[PDB]
Amino acid sequence: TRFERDLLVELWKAGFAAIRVAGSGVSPFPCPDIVAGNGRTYLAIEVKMRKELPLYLSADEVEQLVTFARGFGAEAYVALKLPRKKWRFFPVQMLERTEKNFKIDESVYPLGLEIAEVAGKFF
Amino acid sequence: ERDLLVELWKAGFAAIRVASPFPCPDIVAGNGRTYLAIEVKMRKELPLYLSADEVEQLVTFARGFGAEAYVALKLPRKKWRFFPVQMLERTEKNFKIDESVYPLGLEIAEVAG
Ligand SMILES: [Cl-]
Ligand SMILES: [Cl-]
Repeated sequence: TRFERDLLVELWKAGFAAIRVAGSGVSPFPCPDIVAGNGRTYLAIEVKMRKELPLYLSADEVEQLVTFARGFGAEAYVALKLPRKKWRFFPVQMLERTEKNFKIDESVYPLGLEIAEVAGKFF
Repeated sequence: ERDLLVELWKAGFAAIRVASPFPCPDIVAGNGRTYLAIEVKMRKELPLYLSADEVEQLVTFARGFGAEAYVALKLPRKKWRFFPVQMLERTEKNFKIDESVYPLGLEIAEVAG
């Protein structure tokens, strides 16, 4: 949750108004960790910090994120922070489907976007 | 405010409560077409007073996010009512929803469509 706050700062710096979601996992409704918007692009973000790859994500967590994004009208992203690395943003298409769940390993991580690119995608 | 979340989802909005250095509303909602940034108030009776800072912060967030800024007000025995900021009565240094403003309030159905 310390890390969710750091990402908020980076999002605001990149031109997004962003909020952390109160009780993401503690609620009945699909929930991301952060929701952000800049008037054109809207983001539903699951926020993860790991000491090393790979990041594993359950099918359920990704399904929930995608369902929320569809209902809200936002793009679904996983934001992953590793030590000594800037935040990297993975559209859900970029997640590897494997063993009935999802993963970001060494073959996927380098393709993750920096926050500036997420904004520019619209154009 | 959790009752409000349920009302928003029932009306077809995906809505979250907001958990600070930056401007932020109480609830943000969207249905793909309309996005809402909502300050949530529950009161026993009118008027409701809102500070200029609170309304300014709500409008700034709404402008930055790409949402419509609303105050949602719940009174006992009444359905939730939604007020765009331009509905608010401007007093000397504050904003207000009194008996004359309250009738203008939208119900959730109208906000969506
Ligand atoms: Cl984490
Ligand atoms: Cl990097």
